[PDB]
Amino acid sequence: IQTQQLHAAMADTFLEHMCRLDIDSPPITARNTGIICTIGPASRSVETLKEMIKSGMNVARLNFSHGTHEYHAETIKNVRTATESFASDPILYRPVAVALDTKGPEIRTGLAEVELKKGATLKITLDNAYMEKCDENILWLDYKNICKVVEVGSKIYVDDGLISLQVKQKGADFLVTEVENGGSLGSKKGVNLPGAAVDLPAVSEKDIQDLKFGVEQDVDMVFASFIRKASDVHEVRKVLGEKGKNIKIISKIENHEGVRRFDEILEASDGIMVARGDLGIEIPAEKVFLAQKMMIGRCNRAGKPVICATQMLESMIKKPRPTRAEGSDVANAVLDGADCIMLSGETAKGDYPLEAVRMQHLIAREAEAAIYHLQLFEELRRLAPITSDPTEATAVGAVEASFKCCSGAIIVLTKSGRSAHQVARYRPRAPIIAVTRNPQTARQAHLYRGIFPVLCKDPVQEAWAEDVDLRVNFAMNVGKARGFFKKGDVVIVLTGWRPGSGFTNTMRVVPVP
Amino acid sequence: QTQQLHAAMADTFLEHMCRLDIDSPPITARNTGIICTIGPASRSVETLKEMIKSGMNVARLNFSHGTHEYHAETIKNVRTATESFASDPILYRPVAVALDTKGPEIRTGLELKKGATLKITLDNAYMEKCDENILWLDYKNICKVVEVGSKIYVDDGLISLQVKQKGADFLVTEVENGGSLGSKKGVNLPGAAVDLPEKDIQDLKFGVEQDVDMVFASFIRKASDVHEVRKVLGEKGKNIKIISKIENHEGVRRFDEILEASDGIMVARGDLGIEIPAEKVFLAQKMMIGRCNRAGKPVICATQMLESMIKKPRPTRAEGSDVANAVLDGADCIMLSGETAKGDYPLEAVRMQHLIAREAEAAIYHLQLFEELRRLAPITSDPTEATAVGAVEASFKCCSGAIIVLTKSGRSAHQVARYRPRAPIIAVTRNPQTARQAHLYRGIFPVLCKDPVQEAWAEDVDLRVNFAMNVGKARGFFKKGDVVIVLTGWRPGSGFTNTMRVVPVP
Amino acid sequence: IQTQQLHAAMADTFLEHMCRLDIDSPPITARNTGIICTIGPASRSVETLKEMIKSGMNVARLNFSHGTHEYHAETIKNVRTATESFASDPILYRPVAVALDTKGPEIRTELKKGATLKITLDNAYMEKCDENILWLDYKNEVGSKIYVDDGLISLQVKQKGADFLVTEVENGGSLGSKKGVNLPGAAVDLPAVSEKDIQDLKFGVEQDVDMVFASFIRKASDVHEVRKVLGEKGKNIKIISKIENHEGVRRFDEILEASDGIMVARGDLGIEIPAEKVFLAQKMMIGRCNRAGKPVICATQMLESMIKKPRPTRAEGSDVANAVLDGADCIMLSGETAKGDYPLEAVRMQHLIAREAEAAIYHLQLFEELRRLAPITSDPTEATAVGAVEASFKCCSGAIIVLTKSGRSAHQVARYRPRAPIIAVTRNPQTARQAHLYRGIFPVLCKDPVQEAWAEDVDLRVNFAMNVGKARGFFKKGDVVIVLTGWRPGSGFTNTMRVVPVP
Amino acid sequence: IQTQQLHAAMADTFLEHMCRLDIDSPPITARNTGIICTIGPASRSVETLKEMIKSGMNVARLNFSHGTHEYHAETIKNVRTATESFASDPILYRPVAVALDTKGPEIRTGLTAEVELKKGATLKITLDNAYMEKCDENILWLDYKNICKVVEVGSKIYVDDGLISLQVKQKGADFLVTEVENGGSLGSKKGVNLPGAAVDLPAVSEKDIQDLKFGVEQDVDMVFASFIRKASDVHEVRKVLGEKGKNIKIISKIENHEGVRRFDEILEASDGIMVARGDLGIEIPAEKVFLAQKMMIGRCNRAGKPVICATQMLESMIKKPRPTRAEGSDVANAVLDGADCIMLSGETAKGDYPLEAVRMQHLIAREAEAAIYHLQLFEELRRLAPITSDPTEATAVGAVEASFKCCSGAIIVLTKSGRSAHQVARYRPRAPIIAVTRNPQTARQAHLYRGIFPVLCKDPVQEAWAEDVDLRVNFAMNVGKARGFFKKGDVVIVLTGWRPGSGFTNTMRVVPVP
Repeated sequence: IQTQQLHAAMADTFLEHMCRLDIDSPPITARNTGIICTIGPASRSVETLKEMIKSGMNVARLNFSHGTHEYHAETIKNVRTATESFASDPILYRPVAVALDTKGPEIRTGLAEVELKKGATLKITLDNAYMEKCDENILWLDYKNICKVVEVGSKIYVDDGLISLQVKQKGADFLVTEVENGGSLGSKKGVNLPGAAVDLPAVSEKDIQDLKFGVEQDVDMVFASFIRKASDVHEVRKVLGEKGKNIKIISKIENHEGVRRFDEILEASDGIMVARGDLGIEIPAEKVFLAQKMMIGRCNRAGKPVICATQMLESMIKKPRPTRAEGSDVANAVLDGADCIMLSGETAKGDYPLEAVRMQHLIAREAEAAIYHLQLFEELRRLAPITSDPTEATAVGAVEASFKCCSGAIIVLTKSGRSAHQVARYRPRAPIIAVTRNPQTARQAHLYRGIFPVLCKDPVQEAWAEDVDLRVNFAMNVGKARGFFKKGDVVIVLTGWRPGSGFTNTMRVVPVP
Repeated sequence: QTQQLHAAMADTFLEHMCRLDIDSPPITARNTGIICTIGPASRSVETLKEMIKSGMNVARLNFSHGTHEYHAETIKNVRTATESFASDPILYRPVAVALDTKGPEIRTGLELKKGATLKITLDNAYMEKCDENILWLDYKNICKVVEVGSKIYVDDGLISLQVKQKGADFLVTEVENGGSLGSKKGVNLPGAAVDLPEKDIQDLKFGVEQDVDMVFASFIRKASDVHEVRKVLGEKGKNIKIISKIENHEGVRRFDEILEASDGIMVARGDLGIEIPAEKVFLAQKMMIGRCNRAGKPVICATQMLESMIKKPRPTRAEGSDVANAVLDGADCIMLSGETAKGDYPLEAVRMQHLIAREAEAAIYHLQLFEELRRLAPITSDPTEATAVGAVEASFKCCSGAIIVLTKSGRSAHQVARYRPRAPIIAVTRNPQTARQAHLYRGIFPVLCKDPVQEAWAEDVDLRVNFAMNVGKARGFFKKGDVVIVLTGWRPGSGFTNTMRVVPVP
Repeated sequence: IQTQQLHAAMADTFLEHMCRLDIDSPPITARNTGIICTIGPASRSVETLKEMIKSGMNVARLNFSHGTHEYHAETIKNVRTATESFASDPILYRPVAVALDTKGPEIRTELKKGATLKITLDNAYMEKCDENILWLDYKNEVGSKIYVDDGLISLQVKQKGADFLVTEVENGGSLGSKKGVNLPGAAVDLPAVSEKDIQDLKFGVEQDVDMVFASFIRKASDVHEVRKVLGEKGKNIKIISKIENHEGVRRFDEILEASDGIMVARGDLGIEIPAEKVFLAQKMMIGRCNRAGKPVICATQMLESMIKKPRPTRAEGSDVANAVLDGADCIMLSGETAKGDYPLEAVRMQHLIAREAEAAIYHLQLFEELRRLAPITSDPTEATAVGAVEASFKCCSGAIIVLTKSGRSAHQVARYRPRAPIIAVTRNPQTARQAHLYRGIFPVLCKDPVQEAWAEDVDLRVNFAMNVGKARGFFKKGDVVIVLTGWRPGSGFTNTMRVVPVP
Repeated sequence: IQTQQLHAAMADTFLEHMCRLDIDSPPITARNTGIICTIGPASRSVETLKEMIKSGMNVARLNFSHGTHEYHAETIKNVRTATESFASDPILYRPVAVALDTKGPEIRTGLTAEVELKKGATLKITLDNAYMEKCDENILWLDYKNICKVVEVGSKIYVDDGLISLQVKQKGADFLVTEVENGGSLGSKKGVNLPGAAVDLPAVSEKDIQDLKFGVEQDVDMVFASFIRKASDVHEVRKVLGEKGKNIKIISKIENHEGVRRFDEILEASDGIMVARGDLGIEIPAEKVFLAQKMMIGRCNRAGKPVICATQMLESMIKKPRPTRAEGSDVANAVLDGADCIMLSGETAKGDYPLEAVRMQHLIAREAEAAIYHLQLFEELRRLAPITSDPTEATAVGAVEASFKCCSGAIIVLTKSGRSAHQVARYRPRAPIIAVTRNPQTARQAHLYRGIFPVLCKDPVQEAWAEDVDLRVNFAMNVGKARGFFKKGDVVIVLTGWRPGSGFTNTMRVVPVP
């Protein structure tokens, strides 16, 4: 009788590992995969926000594809008010990050009781007087090259690609179309074209204002939409500038060009997010799993943070319990190597936002136990490149020792998070407690898998040896109070020699006070 | 750059994943069986006719919404639609018939609130008088099997009631999750070993007269249920294949004997989801697929794969993921209970399953799977077992278009299917039940040669190998210059499949 | 699981496989490694040779470094007369092949440390060689070194120059005339095939030599010269290149593609390269040869003590086993058979060590490694063979029975290194002799008249293979064996795999 | 990247690793495989011994098979003298161990010089002392009185170290009648091997008790026990050594089929194992001796205990100045097999070329340690390892992993009893383990384990342990610089503790050599 799927863990074959997965092997307390929850009408309440942190929300995503600067700021203040509430106890405190999502290049319909019928004609008018008053046969789109670059025999998608069309005319400002799949047209719904790469700006003027607002707001990360090359990301960084240099950029991949130029995009970006709801419209849907598994895998081999994002638990927008396809996907995502798992409408405009976060908390914890670490660690090391970096050797050594003694933690003193980040790329079962005094680092650290960031508001003792131990004691107390580990249990502590970032070379396997 | 062959040769699984291309086009053949559930949405032959082109290989019939005389019109429709293509034996596609029992079930009497207290009684009159004041059940042994602190679930698990007080025929329970209360709702008791073990005998005995290929058993908890179900099928139903559905904690606990007794296992996720903590369902599915895979016994993943396709023409991305992951996990067949029983968009759903599955089959890391499968496979003196493992080894060496197998009971083809070959397994038989039952096994492409028995066995055998060669070329599995594997016998009859021949396609 | 190290085979790690090796897990009666025994004064005896074949000899190597054609021809007459001695029953008849080892570009000639050494290129002293009188075949840098008599006696040559260089001996050794002198410093640029070698190779063709052992091969250019000189009358003669220098190790990839097989000629290689690095050069060449599927021979000092000693040293036993473990197709006996006092005992030891080692191979890793490295192929024959080898493991085959005309089909099974004996049935006598070069292939000569019906002729050779396996002790009735065949007679058509019960 | 067989290391297959081996990839200066050299007339001199230590001797074996207690004491004195001639610089001093190889029990046939055994002849190896001085083809004689008790009908008997074989076809009481199986020339005082046997004779003979007790009185560091067949024999060797010899290490020699099939119990009861091949090849089939060595070296590598390869490795070198090709192969494959220590016997004791041969053991072993496939070996040791709560065991595996990641020039460990270093050695790194001790016995005993380079800090203690830890780590850095092991700007793994005593050993530091 045992825990953490340990019988499977020591299975010599992956097939045997699955045969030994036990629904009667209760999981460890700590959850490694990060939960990102989009905030909006359902969750913007500090009452909901306080309870979302309680239910395991680690990051708050703001979608500028919708809304205004005033709306989001009210939410960002509201999220920050909720987080400071649990700060009376620093040990029980959880830092919560704020992320910004760009509208990006989008084609949107004009301003609902019109249903498009199969066998009907629709003309995509480009007279801009239908922007507020759009008829069924007269449709205005916020794009100028649809008719120009989409010719007869093409197809168009509106409202999450739920209303399909077929093109029978090409020209200037007009498009005669058939409705292949019909339905109730909605106001200002997204237009998607599978057969073209939009010519619209990857970073528009609204995007420049939206990114600028975040630098004024102290956002820890940003989610760049419709990124098709590294050129797109660099434009985003220059807009963030010197005051946002430390703001992490996560590029959202939702297009064929990005999937092709993905390797260039990853080296450029600070992380990747698989935007499935958009990526599925552009490429055939039955090919999307390959893209998620391809990107999560490449991101893991480069130690760059990857997020799984859309329609994970969608039924929960209207339902209190999730479908089995949904439950399987959230776990398969953690099983695939996703650092963070996200919720969109489920949390933003949902009947059950808290219920969704809790499900993502449970299914994730169970999957982390199910991972074949022995194979995974073998491959990440086998595919690791030999370096003379001290921190890199110490980090791989700490994870190997965590596996050997079955540690209840890996404790890292990190000022920029980079030390703890390298331990995470090696994918330990041991929970990583990054002890930091840089608060933004504590929030941005949530992007990586396994890192439970802890903020030491305790002052500098003026003796590095005393100050370092003071911090190590803070981590020991947190893992005990949260029940991650117990006194007398072994832990790994990573530290350096000189004060300052980049001096990490010290590995300590120690029992807990 | 086809069939994810880049990922296929990767030395590590992580590298293999990195090499997954949205632009690596798959092969024409789909190996994972698609089991449709048939009902009010598609009893019609016109719709059933389109499905066979769409990809459906098995038409399931649900007893839970049926009478013993209700489904016969669908059975004729499936058969007549299937028999339409019989003119070309090469293009003909066999279709199996599956009977799913109503099984041990519980149902409410014929509006609800949250955070409340509700009592449940056995005033049998509440059967025609369902009430907000109290709910009623067809289960009389709830008091015997229920425990205080147990949770009672209603409306497919949306509603939860924790037990507080009992009584003589009543239990006082607290509502944690409220909702809309209707009538005859199924009740899943996750803290119970159901007392119900005659009506069920009738259902299985009637199954034999309908010439059904397989039986899916609802609510199996031990081998004794499986050991009993076969007897109900009888000598008349000696070949009817049983898939023992697991939708309870006990079935998961003693799974091996249930599998050993049965000819297949079904992962019944929707009921299993209520019966077990739902976060732990995938742990159960992956355990079942792996063990069923290791025992060479067919497995099916079933509930909620593309649920949104019932009311929408578009599958959710997570729905797309679950279908693909099941095939990657190793599931032989996939199911659409809701999308086809009362569903508004069935024709596309088949193709979506047909398309996701076809994409995932190439994404499978065959190198690790075959080596682990072979190493775990025991040492055998069975001549067929060696001939099978080799044809799979040969197929990997030549990236085969297909493996052509001559079988009478299907056992020869099923053995190659155990070794999970990428190549389609074209299985040639003159027994139609054999071809219908072969859909249970992943990869086998069942073909029925209706050609007359040639007096010369050697000529007769070549005719089936040529018929199958002909079927693949027409279907698009192989072409001139492709390489195929051919499995035959040395003598007529079953149990002599000792011949593998590697034939350059001309 | 108590036999053939079957408990070690089921190991998931090489280390546990080593931990599971048992001195009580006995082997099959089949030996998979070719035994090449150099013929000469102690082996030419017909009675001695007829005992060597029974003991386990498969190939007879003639050294043309020494000897006259007349002597060698009497040895081939004797070897052949001694091979057909077992021909009374074709079922028990073991084909024996004859090899020609070329003299090659060689430089040949009471000493004390620092003693006088004044070299003479005066050919009048070809008859006369003394303590300071000598001659070297070569007629073509300061601070370099020279080695003589197998590099056992060494010289430091500070004084080198226009013609002869006089330098102090770096050691001392017992000496005999006509001895090896080697120069690690320079690429030879010397004829791999001399005029003598051309005369010897032609004698081989007239003598029907199955394999030729090419000497001092440094480049593919050298391998082609031997091939073309053998000619169309000798196109089907196998050419094995012997690597005894650094250029060959450097240019091995180029030589291997040209050569049908390779010999790791260790003795000259140890003088040429630092000797401690010789094992690396062997595990290198044997491994690439297995990856290429071409025959490899480990050749020198494997049981050197047995020239004077009835039993081998522990290191000698380990080297033979380690060669077979490394993946070597053939093991070589040199003086142990040619001028030894125990020719028969050595062959008996080599057969025994080889048998135990083949049982001690970790096939699970080797087969998986061979396939993964091996390319995907259109050839149905290669596809049939990988299937037949996996089939042999699952069914623990008594043997793999393959009908071949040229050996190609049987060679194709051997590259995958199966545990079961390969019984290759051919009506071609040279192919049967040349099939020894490949691991696992037990050549058998069908002496039965070609049947008018092909189906019968196929099943005659298939039945003959069954009869040989039962008599040799390889398999018994009740055993299941793998049989490879083709859809038609002739070369290039092997695509049939039948798992039939032994009759 | 073109050195230390680094290309062949990167292969994802063992066959690729073999295919990628390069004779143009020079090895590291470091040799991790211990060299055990038998000391006899050829090397017993202090001058020869200093030359042996320079050439690579790490351990000196004294054979109680022959020689007087006084003779061996003089060689132990000379060995100690030669070793201490290098105490002039502590950095350049190499610690040298003293090994005692027991004679154990031996059975001999002794008496006109030679005779020949016709196949199937009548031979009586009887216990009558009437034929004690007159051995013949018809009658031979054996010393051990109860051989007749320890052998029974059908028992095989071997003579002259394996040359002649016999079967006890007729039973005899205080008598034995055998039929010759294989023939040859018979001499006198020849040794007898009992292949399938029921031996009851003590592995520790009364003389052996004398030699072991003499050794405890001599400050020997290891004992190579002979003819061990069971753990009782290992336990008896321990009981003789006592609490004064508790620190003395027992290396149980396996030279019988009973040792091979009872190896697991002997290894558990032992500090180490030596594969005594020559004696074993006589008893069991010679062709099966490799199966013995590979199983024992691995089960030993699995156990974290020291294993030794011993007989006829460079035998030709006793007479000739260069080894045979087979002989170089045997030494190499023993390091590739995973052996901690390689040995020289007659080659270093009575042979003409003692220093030629000790140099060849160093050169071949260095080439092989580079030719090891560490990615596979570490992964197997990690998979087969038993999960522990011991932080030192974890730190050792973590340091070995980090050493692989940084391609360090050394793993530095401070240890009093030696275990801390022994554990990094168990995980088999490519990097040299420079082990720092202040205990002279620990430094000497450490040579038994692959990778451990013992350094004896003679430098005095400092008031703070932290400063004393800093000094001992600074000592290793200096030895590595002098030896050529590393250079400033190279990365080295340093292993220490948090407080005193060396049991905890939990602090791994990755530091550049300064």
